[PDB]
Amino acid sequence: MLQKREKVLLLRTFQGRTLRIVREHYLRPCVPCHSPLCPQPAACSHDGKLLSSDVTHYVIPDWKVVQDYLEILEFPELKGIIFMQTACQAVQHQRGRRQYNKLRNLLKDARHDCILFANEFQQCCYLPRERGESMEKWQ
Amino acid sequence: MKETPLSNCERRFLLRAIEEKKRLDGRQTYDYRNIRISFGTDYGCCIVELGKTRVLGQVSCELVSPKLNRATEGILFFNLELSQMAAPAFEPGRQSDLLVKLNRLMERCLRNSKCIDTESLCVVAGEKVWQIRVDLHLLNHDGNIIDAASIAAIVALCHFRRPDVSVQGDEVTLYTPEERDPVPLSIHHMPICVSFAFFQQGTYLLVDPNEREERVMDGLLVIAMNKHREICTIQSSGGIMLLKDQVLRCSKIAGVKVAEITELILKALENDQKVRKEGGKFGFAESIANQRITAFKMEKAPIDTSDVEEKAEEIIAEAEPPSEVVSTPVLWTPGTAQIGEGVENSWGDLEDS
RNA sequence: UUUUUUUUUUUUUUUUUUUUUUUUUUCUCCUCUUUUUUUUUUUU
Repeated sequence: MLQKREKVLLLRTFQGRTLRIVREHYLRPCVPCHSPLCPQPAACSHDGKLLSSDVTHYVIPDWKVVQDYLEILEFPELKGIIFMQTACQAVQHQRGRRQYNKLRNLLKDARHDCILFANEFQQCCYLPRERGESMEKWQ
Repeated sequence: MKETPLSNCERRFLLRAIEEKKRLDGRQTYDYRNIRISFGTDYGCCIVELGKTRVLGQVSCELVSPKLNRATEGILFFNLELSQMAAPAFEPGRQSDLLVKLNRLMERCLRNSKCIDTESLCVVAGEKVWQIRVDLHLLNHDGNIIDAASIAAIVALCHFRRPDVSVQGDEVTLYTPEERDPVPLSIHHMPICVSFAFFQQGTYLLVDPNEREERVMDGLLVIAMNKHREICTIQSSGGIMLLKDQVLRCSKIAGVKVAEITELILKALENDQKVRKEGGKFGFAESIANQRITAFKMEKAPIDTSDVEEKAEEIIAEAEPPSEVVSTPVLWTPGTAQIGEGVENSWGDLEDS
């Protein structure tokens, strides 16, 4: 089933000590996509909050459009939003706890069309870094 | 030396008893041997007696600099010890595979439960903070060392009283019991150990076993669980192979027993505080039974210190004065001098060449 | 009117040891509104 991979990290402690901690990562075949046009119900069974198809389109900020412009995306007229987990992780590890709590209340709410996607736990959407890079471009 | 061996008649008799559900000293299955606490005079010192076991607890604090990292807490030593006098076998460096499991049980219980409040033991950060240091000794071994050691550590920590300090601006000051009153500690909960013994492959169990019953058993189960209903450590050990209903039964039993033990401890500490506050006499001395053949008491006595001057004077006067042959020091060459019968020549030279 | 023979529970005991609580992370963070700030006085 799963496919092990690794992730190195460079944590800087308060005393000025950095370290190359290594950690894990487990991919999967079937990440639920929480959509009403998924061409196979059973494999994930969609056990959560589920959209209803009426919209014209679907808009996905890359990471920044939800980092700062978040205050826009609450209006109950906006419909058809899906968040890539990598943006959520960016905002969590970059914007403290207030913005993240607002985002997670947004998600945890049956009033809007917001869902979350496991970009990073799906087996062919994950990509490893390469020679010469940055968080923005990889992102 | 070693300890007396176990015969083959006592084993048969103990197992016939256990099969018949009757114990040596009369107490039924779910019982403890009754307890008896006694407090010293300076704070944080007690003597607990479970049955015929003795443990001595003594707490003591001291002010040090708090390592690097964890700049806003204090450290907490512990040191169990087994006294050569506890039993024949104990030997200062020949019983090194019981000390480890005992220190570990004690430390995991007391330090991982987070009942002592090591938050509020700072004065500055990066600077001097209090370093407490618990100390236990075993005096007489009669089985179940860890229940008694745990009750002892609990009472010793719940009877201590720190020094106390004034901190304002950037300036220190240290008081004393006459300048300022010693201060208590903050204790969240009361983690109290319980032990169970299993007999002939888990078919029977007996609560709180003594030393003969400890040599006719397969394995031991310990369940450390503070008041309310909250378990804090478990450690199966010995030779046992357990089921799943039994751990739960044991947890119930330990619940009951820790309830009763905490009742007792609270009552005893209360009585002790009442005695200390009324204004009566306390201490190890006024605890010795007087209704007993093996105790005797004697109040003070001036003996007669009327004669020592005369005796000393006559003794000094009545003995031979220092003599008066004075010796001479000889000088060979700056750096070395000799005193005594001396040597014939100035120094040796070409003695053999 | 049916003689004679077919061994049995391993030998051994008179070995030295000079340590010591723990142990190893988690980021920056919008404190709302009559004010200067009142003040003697006496009964505790």
